[PDB]
Amino acid sequence: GYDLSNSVFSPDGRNFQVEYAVKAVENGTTSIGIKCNDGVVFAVEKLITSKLLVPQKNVKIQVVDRHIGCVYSGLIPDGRHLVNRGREEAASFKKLYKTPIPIPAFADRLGQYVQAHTLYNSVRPFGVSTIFGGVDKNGAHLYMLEPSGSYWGYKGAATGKGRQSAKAELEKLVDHHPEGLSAREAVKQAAKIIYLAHEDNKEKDFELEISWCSLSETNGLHKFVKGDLLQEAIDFAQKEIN
Amino acid sequence: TVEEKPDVTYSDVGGCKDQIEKLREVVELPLLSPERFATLGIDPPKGILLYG
Amino acid sequence: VDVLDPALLRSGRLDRKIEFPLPSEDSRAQILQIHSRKMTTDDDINWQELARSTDEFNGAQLKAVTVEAGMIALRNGQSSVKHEDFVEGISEVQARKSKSVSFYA
Amino acid sequence: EYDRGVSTFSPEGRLFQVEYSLEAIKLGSTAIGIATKEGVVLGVEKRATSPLLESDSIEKIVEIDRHIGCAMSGLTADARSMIEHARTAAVTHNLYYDEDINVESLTQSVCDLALRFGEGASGEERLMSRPFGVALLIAGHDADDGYQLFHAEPSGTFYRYNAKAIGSGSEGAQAELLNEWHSSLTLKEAELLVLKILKQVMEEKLDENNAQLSCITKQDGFKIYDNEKTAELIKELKEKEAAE
Amino acid sequence: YDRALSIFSPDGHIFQVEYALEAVKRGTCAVGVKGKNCVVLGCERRSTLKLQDTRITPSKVSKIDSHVVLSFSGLNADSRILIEKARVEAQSHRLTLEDPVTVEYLTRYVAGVQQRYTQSGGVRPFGVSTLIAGFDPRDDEPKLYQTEPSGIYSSWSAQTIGRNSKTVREFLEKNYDRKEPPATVEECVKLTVRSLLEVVQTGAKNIEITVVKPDSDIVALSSEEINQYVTQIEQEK
Amino acid sequence: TNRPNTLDPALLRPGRIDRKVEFSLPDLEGRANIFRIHSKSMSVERGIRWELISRLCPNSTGAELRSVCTEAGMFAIRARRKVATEKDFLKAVDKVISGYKKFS
Amino acid sequence: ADIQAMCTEAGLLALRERRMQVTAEDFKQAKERVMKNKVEENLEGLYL
Amino acid sequence: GSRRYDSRTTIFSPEGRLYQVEYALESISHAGTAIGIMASDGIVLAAERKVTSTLLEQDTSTEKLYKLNDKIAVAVAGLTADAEILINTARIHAQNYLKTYNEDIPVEILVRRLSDIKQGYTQHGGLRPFGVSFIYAGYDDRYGYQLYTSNPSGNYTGWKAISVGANTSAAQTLLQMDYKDDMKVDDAIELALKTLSKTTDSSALTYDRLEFATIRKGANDGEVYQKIFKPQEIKDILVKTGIT
Amino acid sequence: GYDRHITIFSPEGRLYQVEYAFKATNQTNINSLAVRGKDCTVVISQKKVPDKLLDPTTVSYIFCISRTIGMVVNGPIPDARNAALRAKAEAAEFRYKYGYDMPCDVLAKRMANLSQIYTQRAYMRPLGVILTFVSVDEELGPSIYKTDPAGYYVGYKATATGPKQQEITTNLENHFKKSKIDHINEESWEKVVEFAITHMIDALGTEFSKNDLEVGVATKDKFFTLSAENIEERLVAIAEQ
Amino acid sequence: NNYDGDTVTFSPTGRLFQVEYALEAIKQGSVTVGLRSNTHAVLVALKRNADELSSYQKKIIKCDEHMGLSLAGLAPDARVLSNYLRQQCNYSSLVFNRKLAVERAGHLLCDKAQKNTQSYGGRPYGVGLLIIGYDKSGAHLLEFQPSGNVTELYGTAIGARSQGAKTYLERTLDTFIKIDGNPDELIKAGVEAISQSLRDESLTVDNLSIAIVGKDTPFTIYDGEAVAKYI
Repeated sequence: GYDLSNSVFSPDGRNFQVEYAVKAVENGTTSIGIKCNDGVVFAVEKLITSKLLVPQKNVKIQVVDRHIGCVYSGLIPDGRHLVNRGREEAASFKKLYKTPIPIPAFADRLGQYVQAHTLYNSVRPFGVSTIFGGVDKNGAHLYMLEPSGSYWGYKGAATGKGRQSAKAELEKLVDHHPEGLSAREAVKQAAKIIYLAHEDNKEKDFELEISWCSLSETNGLHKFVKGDLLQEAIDFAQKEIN
Repeated sequence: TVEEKPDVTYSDVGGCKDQIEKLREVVELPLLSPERFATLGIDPPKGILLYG
Repeated sequence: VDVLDPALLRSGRLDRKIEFPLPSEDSRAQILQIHSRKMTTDDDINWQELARSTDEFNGAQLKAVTVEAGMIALRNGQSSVKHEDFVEGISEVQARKSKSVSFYA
Repeated sequence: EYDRGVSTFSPEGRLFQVEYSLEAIKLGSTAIGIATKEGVVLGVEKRATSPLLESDSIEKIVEIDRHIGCAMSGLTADARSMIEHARTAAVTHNLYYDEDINVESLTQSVCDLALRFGEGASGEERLMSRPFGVALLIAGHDADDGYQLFHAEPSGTFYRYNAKAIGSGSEGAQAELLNEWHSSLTLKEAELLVLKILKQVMEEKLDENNAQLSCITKQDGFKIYDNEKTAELIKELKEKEAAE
Repeated sequence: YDRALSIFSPDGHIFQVEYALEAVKRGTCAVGVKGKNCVVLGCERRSTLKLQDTRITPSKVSKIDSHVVLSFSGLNADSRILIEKARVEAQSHRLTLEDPVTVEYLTRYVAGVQQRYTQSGGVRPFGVSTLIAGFDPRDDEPKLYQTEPSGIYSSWSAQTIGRNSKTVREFLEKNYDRKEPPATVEECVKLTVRSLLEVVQTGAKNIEITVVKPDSDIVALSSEEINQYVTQIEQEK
Repeated sequence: TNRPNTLDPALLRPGRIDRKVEFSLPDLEGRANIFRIHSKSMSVERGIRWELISRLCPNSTGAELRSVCTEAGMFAIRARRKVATEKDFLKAVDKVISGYKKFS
Repeated sequence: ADIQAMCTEAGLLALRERRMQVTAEDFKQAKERVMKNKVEENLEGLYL
Repeated sequence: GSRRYDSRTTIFSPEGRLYQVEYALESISHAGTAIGIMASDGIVLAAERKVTSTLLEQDTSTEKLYKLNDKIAVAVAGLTADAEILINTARIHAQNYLKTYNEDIPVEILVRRLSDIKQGYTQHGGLRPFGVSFIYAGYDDRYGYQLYTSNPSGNYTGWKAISVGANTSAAQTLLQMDYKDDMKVDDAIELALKTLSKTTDSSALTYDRLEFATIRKGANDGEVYQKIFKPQEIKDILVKTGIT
Repeated sequence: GYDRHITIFSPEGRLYQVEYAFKATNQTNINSLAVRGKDCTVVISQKKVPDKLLDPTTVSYIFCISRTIGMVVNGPIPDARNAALRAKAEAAEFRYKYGYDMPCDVLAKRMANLSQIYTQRAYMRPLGVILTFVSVDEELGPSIYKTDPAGYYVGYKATATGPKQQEITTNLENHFKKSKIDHINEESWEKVVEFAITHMIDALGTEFSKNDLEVGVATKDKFFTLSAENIEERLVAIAEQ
Repeated sequence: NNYDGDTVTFSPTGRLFQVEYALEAIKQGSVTVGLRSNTHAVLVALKRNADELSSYQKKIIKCDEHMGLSLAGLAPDARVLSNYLRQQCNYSSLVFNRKLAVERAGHLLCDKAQKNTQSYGGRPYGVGLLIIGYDKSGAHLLEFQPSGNVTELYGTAIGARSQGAKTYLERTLDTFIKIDGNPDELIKAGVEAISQSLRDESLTVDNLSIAIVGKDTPFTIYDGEAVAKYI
């Protein structure tokens, strides 16, 4: 059998329940993370399911500390629980060691938490991937955390339905700039590959959200991209795909 | 085994059941008025499986 | 095929391994129309409208709506099947026919 | 299948163990409760199983407080837990506020208790693995809405009624009630009404060793009618059924 | 632990309560008949077996209070737990309220022990039903109650539980009147001997009789006393 | 068909079968009604409650209700009455339930 | 059925012994034989 | 999760009967014979081991005979492993009684306490009960010598002569014919050995596979001396009674 | 029934749940080679990164559990992290209560004991990672202790781990057969790195790069790792051997 | 049946089926339609009686004098959630001297449901809440699914025949948002909205239950003849 729980195991190395949980994330919203020189620029495809909706009033981007963007896909309640947990961890680090939590340190703690639920059958595994990064004292970093409890450094990452389109152009983005690119320019490139990853979601319509934490613009604080800058990104992406 | 229009009504059947009104819909409705089926372009039903 | 042993599934057993997903929103509308094409077809009905309200419906589920729309039409004593009837036909295949109150109202 | 869990659904969409509990009220002997605005009368079928039974110290009529009465039908082992909590609740309000508790407020408190099944659900202290199997007809009088009669489910839901019967004869009793209830029924015209409807669903002879009456009046409080008075009224039914 | 050993059934029941009642059916027969001046609990003993010393072997009737006796049918392991909790409770009533417990209070208390484990998970109910009988202080009214593992209790004029309870009960319909209990203590005692002599039989060896008379007078009638009563009934019949 | 799990798929395909219906075990009030037809034909008590016998029964088919009426007839003959009461039907339901539940 | 057997087994015993009479004592031996393999000790498995 | 791998181990059957207790009685029938005989001057406990070997040291073993307190020892018939827990519980309980009343524990009290633990395990926790049967030899002032058997359900029954474990039926039937109330400890020693020679668990009964212990009031001043006989003191008595 | 779904014994007496743990550590396809020098212990391990969009610097499997004791992990990286966290916590604790840092031997034994407890519990899944602990202790010299998911560990002259580790064993066996001692007689730690790389190429047939290697060296009283620049010096130094 | 009886599992499709089952409580449940402008929020619920003797069940619960929630699924579940919001509203008053923002209170409610969906022996909460209120960012209308997810709209519906109500609101959408300072119009349009949720259930003044909260209006439930100002 070996698929009833998550501490059944198989000779095949599979754990089933966890692999199943990734399917929720793979049918989640498109979300990207671009490692830039000065920071990171996150962008997330926000589906517009109806005209009844209030635009830019529902977010999947919650800030952790004042300098860590976190944007996630899969089951929204479950991911909001994981981010809720990591707001406590950031507060705990700040209490004990009197510093805003470093991005590699933050990744370590979250990985432990997600590990715990795949080691016990009396609690349910998580089924979300979060993409989080920011600017700390060791530089800018970018991490994506799998619901398995695995993370790595990333020069680009993506998740959701339109991850195929995004990743393919992120390869080209690192081939445009093998010496890395500005956070400011990466706004317009984040727009472009959400638009191309909306060709996997072209039975649907979308709202473009972009958020950044970069030293150059926002001074190492995580803020949202809005107003004329946001509209410039939209206009950029529009002409490229035309 | 074969009979010929035996005298039984809904009065003599104890209760009215949903399964009786599904029989009415197969049997009576196309016999009485195959007209309405035709104008609609729905096929008239003539097949019923009774199980219980 | 996840149940089934993967030895039987390999190349030359079976070559191409082809998934059949549910119909999507737009696909639902095409499957509804052909069912409706069989009966009287009218400008009242919009198949897209019916496709957006149905959710997670395959041709077997979609077919039950269409036929069922034409029995309300039959009882009403209509000669042309109207849009509303299809809309009413959706809710009988669903989990409700319930207007009950006990503890789940 | 869908009841092996301690709180599980159900391809219908509503909890399964709760559903069985509602269909276990029917197992209990009939409890009728007729509310007028002149008082609320509660009648119950006690059940006699033997003439060796002592049935006059057995009743399904229970005092919650002076101004609130209750009649229980279903499995009455479950109602033992609920009646104790109800009595405590009523007392708590007069401890804390020196005031009489509303009939609605009391019912709601007993509904809160009724949801306590599951052994991993919610934040509350769980102390059941399965829902209660008993339904109550909490009658009462408050001065804010007059006389009130509530029907409390083992679900933890409640409806205000003007007349509700539960138990074995629930369906045949309630068939009559829909037509025969109106607001110009006085306390005594309600009282004879209880016995007429109870006679139809009575599986024995109608008598006072298998039926018990009780009122809840503002003026005299919760009074359980003695078997002498209960017997008298029963004989006065058989006269008026021969006046037809 | 909290994993259900009591769970609601689609029949509106719990399976284990139904099972519990069959466990009491297989138990030994206890009869209760109350006079106008006594309660009498006579019970079937399994003292037929040889090489047994009955002095040190548990009795089937245990006093919980000075004027409250308890008899039981079903498992003998389960029953002792109820008898111990009941006694502790009885002395608590004397501590905080004064006076010994009423019979009715003890009836409710044993019922509440059964009740708790019926509703909660991780626990099964007991398979034991009791006949709790006695007097209240400054009362000459005999009290005869029956509690059952369901968590329900009922008063009775006469009652019988255990094996062939239907047979004894049927006998009591003609040999006991609701209107008229046995007038004397002795006729009540001989009626309980007479009921036991149906199923139990086999001398006064397996027949026990405990009489409680008003306000804490408990006497147990030895086999010799019972033998005399048996012989009189036999001869008369 | 008793069980529709004993019928061939060639037969099951459309045109042969255009409606499918499961017959339901009749409700308690619905048994009062099935009983009523048999009881009107039988010389019985006037003012009988049909609904009293149906309360006492659990879900039983209409064929059972037909047998119960014959059965009550028998017990009525034994006492030397040819006019039955609610009483002969209390008996009749007890016989059937204990009898059939155990086996078939 | 088993009453029928016990009565016959009791003639067999008394014929064995060569004694015309059939005792009460005799009958007990016949009860023993019929009941023999009906034994149940899970009766006091539940009760004790 | 947790409920997945549980099968509801301790529950009634439709007969009313506890699965684990029924199973437990089977495993005590595996374990060797232990016999207790109550004389009018003592109690003889005699047990045949369920293990014997020429490499097994049985000359320091006291694997069936264990003293709970100075006047109460047990013989064991069942799982030795399971029994060990109850044996040290008994020692604690007897010492606790001595601490609080400064009086030696009666035999009735000690047996009842152990019995409650066994019942408790099937009542709650899902725990297996202890699959052992003990024969308690005990002296007390009030009832004199008292003999008791306990079963794995958690119930105790008095006796004059009794056997548990293997060959309970065979041992019992021999005891019924031979037992008398005029027997002394001397007579009871001879009876016990003869019964074990007819209920032997192989094809031989030997001193080295015999554990033997008495409790005798033949110690001076009415005092009771528990003597657990060594296998070579058993050997002396083996030639005395003419087994060899 | 559940004799393969939880950690209870089977009629075979063999725990199938435990066996499955060892059948998941070789599915990450990372090989390791660990050799004891005359003054050092060197461990090199694979670091195959096949993506442009994964940062290779952060892809690692050598975690420093003490300042003197490295740990190299063969098997899944969630379980690696948990075992690293636990090991670090214990090593710190040992300093705190015994007044000196935890030995390699005892740190191995402590994780070994926790692994047994995780296969004692029937709702707890063991951490499916093979942990190699390299150090130079002052009371045990250059040391390797390798713990496994069951809770078994032993010391080693040299050891390898991974699917292709049998090939590595052949090289090591010849080396210590000829030398006739339990370590490499080389007094420069850099040249023990060079040797290790040579036998990795011999065993697996694979030509390595600096971004396919990751090197950890425990010298006396310190643990460091080589960066890819330093590993490139070693790869150039193979040509100079 | 291995993922449909347990709450602690996945589910080869990445689901939990217990949550889908909990969403069928909404289908079979009663209907409520909410619509807001920017200055007023409105909940119009269709009450349903059991029978003539029976009362009608209030489907709107007053949670605060600026907040209210309405049920459309499991009634016992609503009594857990209603108390929890009140507790947190008083916490906001105590600690921050502040009304509890509607946006914040949705996120708290979300995670409260989540941790019982994680735990074994737990349940998803089958009640669907529509939660209105008036805070410092204007009118808000939240829809609470059995999932726990909160979404913000200018008009929504949950319950039986929600689709007809949403069609009505999508047409009149830019009318009602640009009517402000006139609660009456919004209320009348909500009666008409829930007239598309009928299927010969009719509308009377003992089936109609309206509640609003405004800028200058507290949470107030209109019923009886106070809904006969709109019928």
